Amino acid sequence: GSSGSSGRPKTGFQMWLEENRSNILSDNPDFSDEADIIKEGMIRFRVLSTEERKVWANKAKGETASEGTEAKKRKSGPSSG
Repeated sequence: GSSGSSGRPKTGFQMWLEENRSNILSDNPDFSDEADIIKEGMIRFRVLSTEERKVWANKAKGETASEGTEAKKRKSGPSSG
């Protein structure tokens, strides 16, 4: 029994959770394991603003973000082209 991810992309929760995790601890230092941090991140991520949700979900995607990707000669790479 092993759980994890194989070269899989990121989701809105992965971006926010990793961007809020630090904020979750600052308030509750008791959290010493990600398992406890996730259970909480979902509580705040599920109540996020109708915009924050769709947004964070679009950020993890990769496109329409601050940093973009460039492919010479419409070639293939680490980014779905």
